[PDB]
Amino acid sequence: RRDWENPGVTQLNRLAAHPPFASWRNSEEARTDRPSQQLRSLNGEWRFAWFPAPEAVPESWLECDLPEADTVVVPSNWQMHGYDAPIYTNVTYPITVNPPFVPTENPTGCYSLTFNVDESWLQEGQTRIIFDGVNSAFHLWCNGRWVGYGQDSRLPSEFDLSAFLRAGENRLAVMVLRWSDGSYLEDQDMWRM
Amino acid sequence: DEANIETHGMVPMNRLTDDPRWLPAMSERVTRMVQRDRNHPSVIIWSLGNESGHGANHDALYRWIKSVDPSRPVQYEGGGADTTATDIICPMYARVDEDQPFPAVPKWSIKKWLSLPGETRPLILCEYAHAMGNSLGGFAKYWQAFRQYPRLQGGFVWDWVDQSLIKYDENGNPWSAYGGDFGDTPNDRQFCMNGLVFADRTPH
Amino acid sequence: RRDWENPGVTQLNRLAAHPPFASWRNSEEARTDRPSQQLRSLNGEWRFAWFPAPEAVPESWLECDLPEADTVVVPSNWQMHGYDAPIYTNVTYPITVNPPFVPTENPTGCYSLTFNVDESWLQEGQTRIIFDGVNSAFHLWCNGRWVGYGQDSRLPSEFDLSAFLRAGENRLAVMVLRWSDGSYLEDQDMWRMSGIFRDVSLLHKPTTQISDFHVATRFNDDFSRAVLEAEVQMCGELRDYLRVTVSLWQGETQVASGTAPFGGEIIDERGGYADRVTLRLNVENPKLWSAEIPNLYRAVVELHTADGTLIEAEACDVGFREVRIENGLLLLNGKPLLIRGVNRHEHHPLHGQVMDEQTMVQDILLMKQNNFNAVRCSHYPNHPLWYTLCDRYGLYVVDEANIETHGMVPMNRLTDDPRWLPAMSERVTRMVQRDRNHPSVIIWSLGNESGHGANHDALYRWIKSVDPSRPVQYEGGGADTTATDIICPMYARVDEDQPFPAVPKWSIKKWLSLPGETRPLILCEYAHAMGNSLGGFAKYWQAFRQYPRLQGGFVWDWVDQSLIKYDENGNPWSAYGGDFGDTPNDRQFCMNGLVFADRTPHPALTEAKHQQQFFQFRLSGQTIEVTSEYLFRHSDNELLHWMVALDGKPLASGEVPLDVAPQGKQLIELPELPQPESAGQLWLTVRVVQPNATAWSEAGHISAWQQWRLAENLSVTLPAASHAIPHLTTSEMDFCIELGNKRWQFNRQSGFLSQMWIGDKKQLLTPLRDQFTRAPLDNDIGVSEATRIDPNAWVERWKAAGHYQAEAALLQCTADTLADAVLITTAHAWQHQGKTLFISRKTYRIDGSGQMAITVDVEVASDTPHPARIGLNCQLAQVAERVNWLGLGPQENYPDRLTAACFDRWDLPLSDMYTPYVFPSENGLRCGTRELNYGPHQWRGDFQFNISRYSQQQLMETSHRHLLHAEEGTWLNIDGFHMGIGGDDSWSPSVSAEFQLSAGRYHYQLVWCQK
Ligand SMILES: CC(C)S[C@@H]1O[C@H](CO)[C@H](O)[C@H](O)[C@H]1O
Ligand SMILES: CC(C)S[C@@H]1O[C@H](CO)[C@H](O)[C@H](O)[C@H]1O
Ligand SMILES: [Mg+2]
Ligand SMILES: [Mg+2]
Ligand SMILES: [Mg+2]
Ligand SMILES: [Mg+2]
Ligand SMILES: [Mg+2]
Ligand code: NA
Ligand code: NA
Ligand code: NA
Ligand code: NA
Ligand code: NA
Ligand code: NA
Repeated sequence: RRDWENPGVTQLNRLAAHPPFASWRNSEEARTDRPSQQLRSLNGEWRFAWFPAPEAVPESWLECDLPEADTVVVPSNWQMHGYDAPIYTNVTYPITVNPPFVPTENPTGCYSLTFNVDESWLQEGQTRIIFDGVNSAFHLWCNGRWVGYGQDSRLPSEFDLSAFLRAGENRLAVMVLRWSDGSYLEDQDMWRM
Repeated sequence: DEANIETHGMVPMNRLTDDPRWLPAMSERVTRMVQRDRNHPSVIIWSLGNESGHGANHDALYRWIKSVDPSRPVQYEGGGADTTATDIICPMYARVDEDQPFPAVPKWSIKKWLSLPGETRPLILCEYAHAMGNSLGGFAKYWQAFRQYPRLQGGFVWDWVDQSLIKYDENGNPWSAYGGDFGDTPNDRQFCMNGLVFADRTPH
Repeated sequence: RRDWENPGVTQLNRLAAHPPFASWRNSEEARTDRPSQQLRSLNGEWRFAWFPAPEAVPESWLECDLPEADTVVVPSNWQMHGYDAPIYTNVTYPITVNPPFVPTENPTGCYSLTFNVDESWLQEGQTRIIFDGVNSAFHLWCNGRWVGYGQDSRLPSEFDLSAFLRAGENRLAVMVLRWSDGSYLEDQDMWRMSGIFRDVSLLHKPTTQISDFHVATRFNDDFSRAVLEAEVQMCGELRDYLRVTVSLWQGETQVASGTAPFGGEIIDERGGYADRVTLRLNVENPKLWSAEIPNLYRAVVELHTADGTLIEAEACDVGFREVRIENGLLLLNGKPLLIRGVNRHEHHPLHGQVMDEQTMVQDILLMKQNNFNAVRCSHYPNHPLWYTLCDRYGLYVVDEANIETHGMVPMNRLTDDPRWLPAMSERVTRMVQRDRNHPSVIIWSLGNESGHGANHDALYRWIKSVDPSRPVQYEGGGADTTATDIICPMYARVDEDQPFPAVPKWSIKKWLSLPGETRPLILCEYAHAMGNSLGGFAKYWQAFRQYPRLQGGFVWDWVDQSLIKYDENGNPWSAYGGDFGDTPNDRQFCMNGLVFADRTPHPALTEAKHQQQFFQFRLSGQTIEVTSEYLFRHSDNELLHWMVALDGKPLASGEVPLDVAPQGKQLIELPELPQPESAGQLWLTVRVVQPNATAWSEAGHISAWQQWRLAENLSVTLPAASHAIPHLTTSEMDFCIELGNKRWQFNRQSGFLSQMWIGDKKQLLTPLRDQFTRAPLDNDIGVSEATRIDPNAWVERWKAAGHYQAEAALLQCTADTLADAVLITTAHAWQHQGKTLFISRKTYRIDGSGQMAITVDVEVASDTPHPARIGLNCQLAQVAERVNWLGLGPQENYPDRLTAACFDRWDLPLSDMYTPYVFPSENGLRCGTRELNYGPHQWRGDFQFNISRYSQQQLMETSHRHLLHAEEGTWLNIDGFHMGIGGDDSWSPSVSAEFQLSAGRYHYQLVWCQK
């Protein structure tokens, strides 16, 4: 569906937006703004591999860590890890202007993470994942299964993972496209990363 | 708080913002921001984005915000800084006393802008005193005007910090890099460095 | 992908919307609107197969026809072909409410077509296919490859097939889903059908082409000068030799022209549109457009080369007119409109929702002939030809987006949700992009019954911004929200407030002056014409006339949405909700029109025509004053015909030319009028006649009328001899009166006139008894059901009080002989389980002339609901051919719906005294009658009556007219008083107090005699 070449599609299966949440199960904790046992950070060491275009991504990646990937810190901009160059352009777009299309050579970041989920999170309620910022568009899979897609590099994209996760170890796969139709609305004078 | 919408490189600038096919994509960039940030007391004004001309999509979104969150004014500079899509005249780089009468989108002296026939809004520059390198010449002129004219309510200097990036010489020595320094081409060179502080936050 | 369960996806690969194109390659054809070889119709015989769900469609269908498919005509709605049933639901959604999902059992219509394409269409340029209307969603494939998808059942979906076609034979495959996420935006009160219901066409455009054009007209203050501005956009490769020429013609003369290369003015820091250009043409003394005189010009848009070679031409009809709201009033060309509108759905009893030119023209002509000047597109953009017709015949139009979410809880659940903004936005923007150059369209509407949500505010502003020439209206959320330029309530009453929480319906008079309010008020819906209705219609017109800011409304609605069904012999019958096995359904609520489905009028149409008259009159002695309500035309196709008659006997008559300027007055002096040398009331009747034919009427068309009572000469003279005295015979069981031929028999056990004879001939089939009820109208029933009773409905109040089950108990029955007559006196009480409801006291006096005078005095308990009527009824033994009466007519008329009827002597066939409303009820009443004639019988007095072969009992026991059967003899209902019928709405009591029989004591008298 090449969803990243269609301004009619800015997301798939994304949950509604809302103010910052933490689902405290203790009122005092919410009152004092302490950490919540229900809001976990997945930031830290993830696996990452760079590709020149979405078409170059191997299907095996969906189910298996790519041995060539590297372990990197997330969050991060892949240009700052040296995978490709960041671009400094002010007004002129960094890609040919031909909405809603983007170059066929579109740098693609394949991120993945193996992590654990407590059984208590699955026995009751809903578990969702939240991406505070992904530039500029991405598809998300969980345990080899496709979950959804999102655009707008500067607002959080949330997906319900309740039906995709298992107690114990799980593996997320995130395919991030450098350029998308969202890039046409992201022409700010700053480094393009 | 400003929506993630900037289409500066279009010709003309409002080519997408005036096209209803892009209204949906624009809309989510504004609505989802309001839905995430509306409870923060620090946010006093919403902005529809930047440098995307003035298109009908901006008017509709201006109205959507006014209707859902009446507690904060809405501003937007595109299309000449005083369009129907803004509660505040919010020019970028309009001078104190000197008019810059560009066609369609003039930048009048801020003192004169306030009093154009029929105008009554407050004026706050969304960007002024471009702090690129050895700059800020005439900064006091703005302040003096802001103090004297009630409706000149200030502005947002451009900008806080140089966007330079660290590079390492052959011998591992870090240095400050700018456009083109990564083989990026075309590039706009040192225009990414416009701040009041260097990237490491040491002051200029 | 299940795109049909995702409001974020409303289409795939669909082309941008634009005004009607034809890609002419000859300027003249463009100018004269001739057909274009570049625009072909694919309408006709297609292959179709029905499936219960998209998952059941075989892959095979993509490449080859299904042996099981049938061959059917397109356009069509599959329910009209019998594949599945159409559903009649008003508010509640026809599918479970669970957005954005729809049922997994989702009727899918697989349509296919094998057609030829000339290689010349493929060798260059672009070939697109155009689906004007597919309900509700669909996927398209061509020669087996997938092309795209589209939603919004009421706007065209276009796709470029350039790369999919081959020279020679090609095959299209269209998978149409009955239900989709767009259905949540399509909850209009009408049959729920589906299919490819509007035209399908193929359009060839060059590669370098006119992709859009917008025409505007601005004027000077007195409209003596104008400027036509045409913005034109192209697609294709720009070249410096490219040019655009816009020429404007008045008939065959070119009045103006402009040519320029592409490149618009600077818009912003980045420059301007290199791919657009705006031509400006001055026009002095333009012929202005209005519904009164729909002057049109022709704008031709040519794309060509500097050296003069034509690339392609597009064009449109242009109506020079300005619409604006100023100082609280809606102005057209500077003058305040008075909207005589009607809401009109696209409906055909045989074809469902497919529209055809003939039906459209029929509708427009009837409208115009009945004094309507406006139509509201309830509640979706219409078939494109509609607008063409309105532009040329002259009707003001409200174009309305296809968005209705009535069934939601609360109603704005989706409209206030930003997730639905995209979907809603296209239903609005694409309509504007399509219809913006039609002069008939004067107001845009955001949709209907979808509460008021932030999405509406955003869209309101969008239109305001893109097309400042037309006000925007929207009724949802209380009719005067921030999303409407016009206070446009539905069913707000004239004087009575309905203070519902959050969305009150104030009296329209009161609404205008609420603190801070300043907008004009035009009802988007009023005078719900369901069944025997429009009672109180005149109350609206008087108010519209008196208050400048009350600028009219759109009656609900034009035509009944009944559908044709056939009995065992093949005779067709009118069907309503539930008739196709659809359930749940809203029964007869789909029939609310001024006209039946086949365009035969209901009697209420005439009440509208009269109230909507364009000439008003006053009478002072011999002077008639005519006032014109036209804003722009002089009465140059009008003369006034006047006639004076005494008790229907024509005394004198004449004609006078009318020469009244718009908004002017003319005084007409009537001659001396040789007063009647006899008793009776003289009546003056005037009619405005159009001597000359028009595009919408025949020579002789009557456009307005009015009557007045002139001198009355009461009769004093009494004479004529006591020839014979009647004889009275008394038995224990009866009182018997005889005079010559005639005999009258009163039963002493029941106290009623039980039989009457002429000669040896019996005359009654059922005795003459008092009657206080009527077979309930739709307004009397409202939304009450056996299953869910509405105790507030009139019918319910009546039933509860025992009105229909009341038993007459005899209190008194005496016979007295007078000097020249026999006097019978009776008294009955009607009671219900102990309570006395009514008491009827009468006297019957039979004199030597054989005349029976009946006096009746009735008491109605103050505490029982006011009765439907106070009259007598019987079943006459005989059936005669004509009915002749001196009174109001000739059509059916009720107390609150009689202004259009005229007092005169009328004579019609019996059949005519019965109005065949599809859901039967009391009908055919005629009021203010002084003499009625049927057979040898004659009744004189001052009453109301109805006469037919159907008993009230039967009308009330029968749900469909086709099931009625003539009874023996003739049922005559003769009323001294009859309650109003109401109609302000059909879901709550709407009969105004002054029309309820609440006086407590009532008197009437009749004289029955033979002929
Ligand atoms: C270079 C001008 C023509 S556009 C100018 O460039 C600046 C460069 O720092 C900033 O980005 C301003 O916002 C932009 O208007
Ligand atoms: C019956 C009311 C609660 S809703 C009422 O139904 C009518 C039935 O013809 C029309 O559809 C009106 O537009 C609607 O307001
Ligand atoms: Mg996209
Ligand atoms: Mg910029
Ligand atoms: Mg959809
Ligand atoms: Mg409705
Ligand atoms: Mg024709
Ligand atoms: Na100030
Ligand atoms: Na900069
Ligand atoms: Na009025
Ligand atoms: Na209805
Ligand atoms: Na005349
Ligand atoms: Na009935």
